[PDB]
Amino acid sequence: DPDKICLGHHAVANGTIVKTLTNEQEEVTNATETVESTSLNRLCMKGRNHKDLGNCHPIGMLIGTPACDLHLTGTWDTLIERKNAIAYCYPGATVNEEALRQKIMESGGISKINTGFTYGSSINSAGTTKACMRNGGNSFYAELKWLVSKNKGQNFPQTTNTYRNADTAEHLIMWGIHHPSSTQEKNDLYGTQSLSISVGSSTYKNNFVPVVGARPQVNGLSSRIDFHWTLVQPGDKITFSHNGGLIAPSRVSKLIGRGLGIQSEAPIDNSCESKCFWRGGSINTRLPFQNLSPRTVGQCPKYVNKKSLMLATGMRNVPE
Amino acid sequence: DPDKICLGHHAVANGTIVKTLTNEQEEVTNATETVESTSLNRLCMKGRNHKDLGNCHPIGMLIGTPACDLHLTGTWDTLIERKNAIAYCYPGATVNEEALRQKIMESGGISKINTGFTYGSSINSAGTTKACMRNGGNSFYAELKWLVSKNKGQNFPQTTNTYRNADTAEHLIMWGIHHPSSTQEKNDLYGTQSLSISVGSSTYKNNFVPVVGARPQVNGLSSRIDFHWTLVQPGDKITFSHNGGLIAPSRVSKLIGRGLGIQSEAPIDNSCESKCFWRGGSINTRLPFQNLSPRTVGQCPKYVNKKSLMLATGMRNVPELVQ
Amino acid sequence: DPDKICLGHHAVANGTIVKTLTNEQEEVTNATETVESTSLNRLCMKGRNHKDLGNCHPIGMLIGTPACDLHLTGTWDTLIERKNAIAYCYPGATVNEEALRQKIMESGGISKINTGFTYGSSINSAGTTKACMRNGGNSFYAELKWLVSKNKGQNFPQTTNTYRNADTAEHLIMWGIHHPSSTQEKNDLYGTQSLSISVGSSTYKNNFVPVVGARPQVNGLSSRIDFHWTLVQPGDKITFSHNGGLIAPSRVSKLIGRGLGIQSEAPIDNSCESKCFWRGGSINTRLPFQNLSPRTVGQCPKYVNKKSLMLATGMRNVPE
Amino acid sequence: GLFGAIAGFIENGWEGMVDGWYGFRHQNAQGTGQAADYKSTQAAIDQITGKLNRIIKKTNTEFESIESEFSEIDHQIGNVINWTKDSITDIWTYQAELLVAMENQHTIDMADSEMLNLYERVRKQLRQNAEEDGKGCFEIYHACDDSCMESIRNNTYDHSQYREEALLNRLN
Amino acid sequence: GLFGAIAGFIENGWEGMVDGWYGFRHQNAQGTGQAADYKSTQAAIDQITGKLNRIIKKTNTEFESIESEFSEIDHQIGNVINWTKDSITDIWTYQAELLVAMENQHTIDMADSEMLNLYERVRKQLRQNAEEDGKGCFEIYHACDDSCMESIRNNTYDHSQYREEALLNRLN
Amino acid sequence: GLFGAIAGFIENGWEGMVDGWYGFRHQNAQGTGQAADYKSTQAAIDQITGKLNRIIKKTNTEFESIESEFSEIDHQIGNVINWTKDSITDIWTYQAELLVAMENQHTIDMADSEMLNLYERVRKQLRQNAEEDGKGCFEIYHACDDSCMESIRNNTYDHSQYREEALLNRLN
Ligand SMILES: CC(=O)N[C@@H]1[C@@H](O)[C@H](O[C@@H]2O[C@H](CO)[C@H](O)[C@H](O[C@]3(C(=O)O)C[C@H](O)[C@@H](NC(C)=O)[C@H]([C@H](O)[C@H](O)CO)O3)[C@H]2O)[C@@H](CO)O[C@H]1O
Ligand SMILES: CC(=O)N[C@@H]1[C@@H](O)[C@H](O[C@@H]2O[C@H](CO)[C@H](O)[C@H](O[C@]3(C(=O)O)C[C@H](O)[C@@H](NC(C)=O)[C@H]([C@H](O)[C@H](O)CO)O3)[C@H]2O)[C@@H](CO)O[C@H]1O
Ligand SMILES: CC(=O)N[C@@H]1[C@@H](O)[C@H](O[C@@H]2O[C@H](CO)[C@H](O)[C@H](O[C@]3(C(=O)O)C[C@H](O)[C@@H](NC(C)=O)[C@H]([C@H](O)[C@H](O)CO)O3)[C@H]2O)[C@@H](CO)O[C@H]1O
Ligand SMILES: *[C@@H]1O[C@H](CO)[C@@H](O[C@@H]2O[C@H](CO)[C@@H](O)[C@H](O)[C@H]2NC(C)=O)[C@H](O)[C@H]1NC(C)=O
Ligand SMILES: *[C@@H]1O[C@H](CO)[C@@H](O)[C@H](O)[C@H]1NC(C)=O
Ligand SMILES: *[C@@H]1O[C@H](CO)[C@@H](O)[C@H](O)[C@H]1NC(C)=O
Ligand SMILES: *[C@@H]1O[C@H](CO)[C@@H](O)[C@H](O)[C@H]1NC(C)=O
Ligand SMILES: *[C@@H]1O[C@H](CO)[C@@H](O)[C@H](O)[C@H]1NC(C)=O
Ligand SMILES: *[C@@H]1O[C@H](CO)[C@@H](O)[C@H](O)[C@H]1NC(C)=O
Ligand SMILES: [Ca+2]
Ligand SMILES: [Ca+2]
Ligand SMILES: [Ca+2]
Repeated sequence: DPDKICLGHHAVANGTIVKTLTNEQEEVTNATETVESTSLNRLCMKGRNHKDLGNCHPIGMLIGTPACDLHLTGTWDTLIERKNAIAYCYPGATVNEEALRQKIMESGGISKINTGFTYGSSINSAGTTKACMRNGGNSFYAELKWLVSKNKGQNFPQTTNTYRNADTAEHLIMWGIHHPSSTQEKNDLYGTQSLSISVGSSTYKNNFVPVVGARPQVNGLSSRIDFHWTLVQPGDKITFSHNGGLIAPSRVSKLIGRGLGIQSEAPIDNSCESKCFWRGGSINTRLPFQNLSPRTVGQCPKYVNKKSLMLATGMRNVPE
Repeated sequence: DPDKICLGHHAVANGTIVKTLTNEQEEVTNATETVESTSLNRLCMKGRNHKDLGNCHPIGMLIGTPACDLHLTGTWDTLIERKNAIAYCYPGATVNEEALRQKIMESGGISKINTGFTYGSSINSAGTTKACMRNGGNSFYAELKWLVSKNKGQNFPQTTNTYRNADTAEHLIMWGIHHPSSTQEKNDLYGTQSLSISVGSSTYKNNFVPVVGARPQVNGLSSRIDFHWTLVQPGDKITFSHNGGLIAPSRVSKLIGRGLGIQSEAPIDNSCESKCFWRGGSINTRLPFQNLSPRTVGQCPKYVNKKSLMLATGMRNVPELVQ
Repeated sequence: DPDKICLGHHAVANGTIVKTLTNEQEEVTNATETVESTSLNRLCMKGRNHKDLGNCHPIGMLIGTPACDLHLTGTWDTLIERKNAIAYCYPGATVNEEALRQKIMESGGISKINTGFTYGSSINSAGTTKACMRNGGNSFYAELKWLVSKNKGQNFPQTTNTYRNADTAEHLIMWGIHHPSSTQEKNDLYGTQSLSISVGSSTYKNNFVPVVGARPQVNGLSSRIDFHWTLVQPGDKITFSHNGGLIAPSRVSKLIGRGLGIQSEAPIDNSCESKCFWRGGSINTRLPFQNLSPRTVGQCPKYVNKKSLMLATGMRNVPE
Repeated sequence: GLFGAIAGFIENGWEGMVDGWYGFRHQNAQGTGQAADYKSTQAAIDQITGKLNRIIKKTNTEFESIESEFSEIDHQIGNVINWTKDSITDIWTYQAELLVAMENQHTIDMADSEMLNLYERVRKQLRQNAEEDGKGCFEIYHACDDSCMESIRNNTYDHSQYREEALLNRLN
Repeated sequence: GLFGAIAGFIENGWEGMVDGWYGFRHQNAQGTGQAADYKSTQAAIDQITGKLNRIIKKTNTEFESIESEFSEIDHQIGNVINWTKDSITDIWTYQAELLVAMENQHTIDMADSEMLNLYERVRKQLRQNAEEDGKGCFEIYHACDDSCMESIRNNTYDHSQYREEALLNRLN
Repeated sequence: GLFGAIAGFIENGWEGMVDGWYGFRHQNAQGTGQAADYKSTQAAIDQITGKLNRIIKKTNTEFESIESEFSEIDHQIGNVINWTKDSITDIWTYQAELLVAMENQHTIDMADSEMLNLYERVRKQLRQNAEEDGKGCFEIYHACDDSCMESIRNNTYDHSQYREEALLNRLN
């Protein structure tokens, strides 16, 4: 008999399932994802003065490995490190290696300054090796010099070299200690004398002795060249005294500014931007969470142990 | 005149207090605890191939201390360490001791492989001591050998020993460096010559030198033997070039799989099961939180600085009036 | 026509904006701040037995630098360190420097115990230096003794000194190693013989060799005195075997109880009370959050990256 | 509370009702009686069951020991671990207190709403044959026997059957 | 639900209503019809848009690497990093699950309330000219053509214009 | 809002009401009145005070320094500390933003519910002696003097006293 007006709400055929405080299987008219599952398989470097190191290891930039010849100097806001990158052509290792790598990966460029070190007539300062090839010929670490006695068997003379930091900023200096394979090798290069290498500044000092010892060959070489480093402050001097065994620096490094070190396996792309990176590439999502990797760098969504979290963007779905 | 129908809700005489956003003393019909207080003072090890070490300390398993003779080799999913566990019979310590201990407590077994170091007729390999007793007599660390000169006073000849890893996985190798109590004691074993122990590998290098010096007695001995260690990779070797002072390994170790390390004083109980452990036993609760200890291991409830947190499982309790 | 009764709610002219779940510009009748923005530029020390070290560095308390003469012993629940605090009058440094500083700043006092170290007629134990001035005259670290040969040029004798801890608490023992500027100096003080210093207890052992080497002058001195330390347990002994180079302890230290270490530049104030401190002052607030600094000590509000967070203390303000 | 029924216009709960959370009491010419409502009770219990299933659990993440019980560790690394653990513990203590406080408020207000929803469906069903007394009861203006009272509880009460009689009693 | 309208006294939603979230269906001598309510629809959409602006974002804190991808590090420091990262991940996983669960509950109940608020404003509009049927409809006791129905939707219905006719038809 | 009263069917608030949060205005033969409701006002205030007691506080945990202000600590551990602190800062920033947003929503809706519960309490009291005008007022269909108005505010208004007079005026 009477006229009527009915009130209602919309609905859909296929609803989306979401979770609430009280219900794990709650159907709603629409929902949207909050955990990012997918990544771009690229390092997105638009709006960034970047540097892809290739097969050059960050430490190789400072000592000057053949692989790092294009990366001895420069400026950048982002530095990309790659897998199986070469730091040392000659067998050996750097003492306090990981901290040095982290310092370089936090920097925004490298300048190089000459030490100015010179050597007497009885020293040969241009010693080379088969392990460090350059231009199809024998060579050595570009920023260092292998000092040996010019006449084979003669005693390496007592030499004292001092580098002064004339800059207003902090400088980084590296050197190496040759540890020979045999006792005869040691006598041919440096002499029968007992070897000793002292290094000293206002903020650092240490002593080093070459050690003759048999050990397994790496690329046909049982000898080693281990590296050491320190920071030389503005105005301060650092003094090397040595009578054979020092791998002396021809140049020192200055780490300039700040930058974002990335370790990744993904190729560069300059057509698009990103603020979040990982091993597999870039994460350009607007979502607050991600499940790709717990290891990321930059401004990133927070990693969560969840495949999906649907956020409801609609009422309960109650279909006809 | 009119008939009546009333709606209502249930209640109880004495309810339970809970906290809300707006009220600390809110009464409800029932509630349930979310913070676990109690704990079984026992190690619940059902469905677990466990290993109670007792007096043996994890590092002692690698070097072969008298207390760790039964626990030299084995496999497990859970390794248990106790208080005052003996690692070193002879006085000394290991460099990066905690890193090594955590590696062993993370593993699920140890296998032993012989080094195959033979020494010439001017070397005394079976060097025992009073500190490391075995079967009512003087002995040494079972996985190592104390190398000294045959002739007292004469120099220790510069012998070389190399071990190649011919296995698919990494091999952990340990050695010791003796530090004599005096120059009299140093000259008897190794001689008047200058000592130098240089270990060499493809991925490791270090130089060691013995240290003569006056020290107080620990277990009646002023001298010490410090231990050092590294990982020998697959298809790789490690060379020991030494002239006295080096305590050479007769065997090396291999850490198998993974397992859960528990440092606790409480005894084993095989009838119960649990996934969370602490110093004073196991936590078998289903609840999200606990206030027993912040130091726990395994799949655990999260620690909170709270005695109680009651979650309401019912409506406000509005009881009937009382006279 | 009929009589009526109207329900309503209050409103205000001065509304306040707050953020809700659904709306970022929601107006309410009243609101209150949850993030503290302002700081008292002072250290609030009411109810605290405190020690302001001034220009004395915590490590200087143990070795006895001139600036630390009035802070050699004491008790406290709060210890305050300042910028550019003097630890070493003579050039050098301590091995495990930060770990030692953190131990002292965690303590609630220092007590000094005599070592009882005596030396023979051929040793001069009253070595002093112009680097460590005290009342306008040459002096030395108060808790240590610079040992040299009485006759200049002669060999320093093979000396043995042993300290026994008679106390029921652990004792902190410090010593130094002198590293000469040149060989001529080294010979004058300790003789031409080869120098060797060995320290040994139940829980600790080490060997130290004095190093003559070329290095720049700090405060006119190319020499260095480096320090080392360890904990001697109750009943245990510590023995020093040496023949030139040792800077031996005349007293050892005992850290007593617990305390709160603060590093700050702000002036002291004894009228104000606090439980939270930072570089620039104190945080007395009752609020749960603060945006002053991420580095704080004590019972503090949690740091947040937000200028303001207004908590509504009233309904929606609907004016007119 | 939020919906005004429990600890509101309904003066107090019934301690005698022990076979349900919500229910009916009636008075007619034949007698008195009590009967719990199944649907509203089960809706309240099912929602609370969902909270317990969601809240009463732990993470699957296996943590290892980073602090040694029976030996000392490096001083600086021990300070960092102590700072981190206390910071993490402050977060979980805060989150636990916020969780349970938030859940208790909602559980209370949810149960309040189910009381109101039962009151509302009965009101709409009775239509013009009853009036609200303000204390959670309906004064029905016709002879409503036990079968009529059952039809209110079982939701089969047809208002048009009793409408003529009820409006005459209401107008008077 | 908390407010009793959606998944409650309104039996189901309307799949045919594609032009809005909430709306009206009517019937009279002229025939049936349908129309969406813009005000209540926009009220719900604005609140969900507000949630998305707050939730769909990340922090602007620049994080650096503490775990090396292509090389090893000390075992002790690595265990502390692993413990800290897994503890932080447990917090964020938990916080994400709680946020979404809490927000989903509020979104559902918010939408439920907007339906109820619309229903309530129509009831008070009609005043004594209509009665509730229990299923979300109002039986209007007078001739209400397309213009009369439009005025109820437009919030311009004058109850006093039809009051006399409606009160007579209700009392019968 | 959730309950539909504040910023809803009640058009706006009263700046002239300085003695309470909620209240009454009336008009009768005797005069124009205004009065605050103490019970609903205090209920709202107590609930907000309870939040302030809960939220405005800090933890009892003693935190020591792990970062030197005036000297440089080791590089690797410094990065771990920087990472850990920035992660903890992101959690607390998020927790604080969520807390205040959640509580502000609940405070606004709680206040809205107290307005509705008072309005509903008055509606059920008046029974058939008044009608709702849509704007949050009740048109009372009998002479309701100052004592009568006070009885409505006091919650002791007896509808039966005026029922006969009121029904005659409503039907006209
Ligand atoms: C039969 C056998 O296995 N003999 C090895 C013998 O090969 C090896 O000698 C070294 O072999 C390598 C690889 O063939 C190089 O030829 C070494 O020569 C150089 C080098 O290129 O590295 C020549 C170079 O001019 C030298 N440079 C300087 C500055 O002195 C260096 C240098 O002396 C050494 O690298 C120092 O360690 O060597 C050649 O010496 C020997 C030694 O490893 O071992 C036999 O068993
Ligand atoms: C009456 C008298 O004074 N007799 C001494 C006699 O004490 C001394 O014997 C040595 O004393 C030292 C210091 O007390 C050790 O106790 C020596 O014991 C052992 C040990 O058990 O540790 C014996 C063991 O066979 C030795 N092992 C090896 C491989 O050489 C070790 C080892 O030398 C040291 O531990 C190295 O630090 O010591 C004990 O022999 C003798 C010594 O010549 O002289 C008498 O006159
Ligand atoms: C031209 C030049 O630069 N020459 C320096 C020369 O100055 C320097 O001599 C030292 O100079 C300092 C001044 O800064 C002091 O005068 C040194 O004397 C004392 C001292 O006060 O420190 C005297 C003191 O009695 C000595 N104490 C003891 C226990 O021996 C000490 C001590 O020998 C030294 O501190 C140890 O290094 O020195 C004065 O020697 C020399 C030496 O650094 O170097 C020239 O190049
Ligand atoms: C940890 O973070 C702090 C603060 O961001 C870093 O200290 C800053 O270092 C830069 C140089 O890179 C200076 O310009 C600032 O003045 C420093 N600020 C403060 C407050 O100290 C610190 O370098 C970081 N640690 C590491 C190991 O990178
Ligand atoms: C569902 O919600 C999302 C929120 O991101 C929105 O983009 C989309 O337009 C909504 N509607 C439909 C029909 O997908
Ligand atoms: C709380 O309520 C019941 C009834 O009192 C009690 O038996 C039980 O322990 C609790 N029930 C649940 C489901 O937590
Ligand atoms: C606003 O809220 C604060 C904090 O609770 C309170 O102290 C103050 O009295 C309130 N202001 C007014 C004007 O009511
Ligand atoms: C860390 O906390 C434990 C337990 O409170 C304490 O014993 C220890 O001294 C603390 N570590 C440091 C380095 O202070
Ligand atoms: C940290 O976790 C990863 C998980 O893949 C593991 O590979 C690594 O060994 C762990 N670090 C340590 C020190 O155990
Ligand atoms: Ca501490
Ligand atoms: Ca691990
Ligand atoms: Ca950094």
